[PDB]
Amino acid sequence: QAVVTQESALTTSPGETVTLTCRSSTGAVTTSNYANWVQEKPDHLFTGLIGGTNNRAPGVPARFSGSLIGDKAALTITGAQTEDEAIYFCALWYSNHWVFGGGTKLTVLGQPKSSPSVTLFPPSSEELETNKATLVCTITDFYPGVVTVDWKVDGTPVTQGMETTQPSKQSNNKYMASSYLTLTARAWERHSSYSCQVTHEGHTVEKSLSR
Amino acid sequence: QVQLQQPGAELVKPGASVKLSCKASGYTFTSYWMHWVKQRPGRGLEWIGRIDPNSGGTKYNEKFKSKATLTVDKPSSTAYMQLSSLTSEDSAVYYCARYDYYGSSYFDYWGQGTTLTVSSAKTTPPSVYPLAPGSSMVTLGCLVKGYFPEPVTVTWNSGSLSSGVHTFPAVLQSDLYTLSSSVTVPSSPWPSETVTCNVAHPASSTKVDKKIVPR
Ligand SMILES: O=C(O)Cc1ccc(O)c([N+](=O)[O-])c1
Repeated sequence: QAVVTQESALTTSPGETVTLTCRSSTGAVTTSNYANWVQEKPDHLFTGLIGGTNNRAPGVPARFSGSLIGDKAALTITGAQTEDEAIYFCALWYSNHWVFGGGTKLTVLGQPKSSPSVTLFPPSSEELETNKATLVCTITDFYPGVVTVDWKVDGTPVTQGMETTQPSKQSNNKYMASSYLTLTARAWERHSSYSCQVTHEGHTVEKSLSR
Repeated sequence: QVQLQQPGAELVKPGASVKLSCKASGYTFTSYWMHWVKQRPGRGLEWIGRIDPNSGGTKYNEKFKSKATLTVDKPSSTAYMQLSSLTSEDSAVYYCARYDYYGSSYFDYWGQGTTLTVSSAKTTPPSVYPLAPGSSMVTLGCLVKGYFPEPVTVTWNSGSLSSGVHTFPAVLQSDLYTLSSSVTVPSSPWPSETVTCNVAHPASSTKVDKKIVPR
């Protein structure tokens, strides 16, 4: 019954000093919340880093340290390394429940940023025959691996029927993701233009389909 | 050497229950508490509850009180968690994590998590649909929609087109999965020379090949 907030994503470069924060919705984070820091690396790999606000888990590099900065818990990576690129969650204790934040995707640039390559394919012909039409929006080669996909059917944000894959690491260390917009053989015919909009590290690419 | 072992995947029908396991090795089972966590791919971690393998005492998340049951078997060093009345919605990955309660207060070691899939669906083969453009290089793709279980294998021109091929992860939609694959080919090769995506779905001994015809 408390809500833990963390920054969504942050980007740094090897050698830098970065600070992730953890806010509680009910007040200051104190040493009674026993703030915990956990790291999720690709392949569903969890490691605990900090426990009790500031105790560094054993075998955790000394570049990781925990503390309280004002009313929040904070994790500072002093001299970030490329291996530090992962998702960091914080957890706070509330007398008898643990509440985990939403995670902070940390990117530690081990290569230049890269703009996505967006592709939109309309419903195939043999599909409308199922009286179903799926619009596919393909997004690859982007880095940092965090994008925002927005569909636009006839000019109005589409806030339903859209499913987006979580970015997966390609072999080049860039990411790919795919968004599907599922309609009815019907809905398809009723509308005019479809748009897949991808926002990536401040720039937007819009792939438009003109039925 | 501390380790927490969990099975990789479980498949149960909606309405049943599952007993997930977490077998500890490498430390004194009883000196640490054991916790269970739920992860919905891409929505965050949710604490379920914790158990003291010493006394068998638990603390639950009020939200899971009637869904989860923690138990421990001291002799075999395994913590277990039962989940009842499962529904499609319980599908997620469930991790077990050790908590140094008596020490420094961290969830130090974690299990690799167990992926539970609750589906009423039978072995079903994908329906492959060609993904041709509509307007230097050109991208093609193919949709492998509504199949079950996982996985499907996608190849382009039986393997010749092995470079610049992207096969996306699948999304479980109404008990059936969906996947996509695209290949980038010189704009010269296409549509001159044909491109076929070869989808293979083992569970259902299926082999589908679809030529991507311009249109
Ligand atoms: O480590 C601490 O002091 C915090 C704490 C206190 C009581 C608990 O029951 C607990 N837990 O995880 O179940 C954790």
